[PDB]
Amino acid sequence: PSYLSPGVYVEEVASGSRPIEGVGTSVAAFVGLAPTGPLNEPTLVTNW
Amino acid sequence: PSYLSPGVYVEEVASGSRPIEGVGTSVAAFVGLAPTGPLNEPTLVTNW
Repeated sequence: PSYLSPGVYVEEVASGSRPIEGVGTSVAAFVGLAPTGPLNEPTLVTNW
Repeated sequence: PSYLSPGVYVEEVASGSRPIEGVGTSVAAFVGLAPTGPLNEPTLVTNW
């Protein structure tokens, strides 16, 4: 950092812990034909 | 030094420490056109 004037400076050192988390692997995409509904749009469903 | 008369002489030896300090590198100069104000003068601004 740059110090040019008297005073009190508070800085945070980046040294620490940065945990890495997993990802969800339970999503599937089905392509098919249906009688009625949105066309060419990847709709999201979570219950019948 | 020159010693010619009796007495007490106090001298300082230059041997010591002479620290070197840094410089501030957070100054920018903008050249442009403005509606009104001083003309051809490098004004100093530090707040809107």
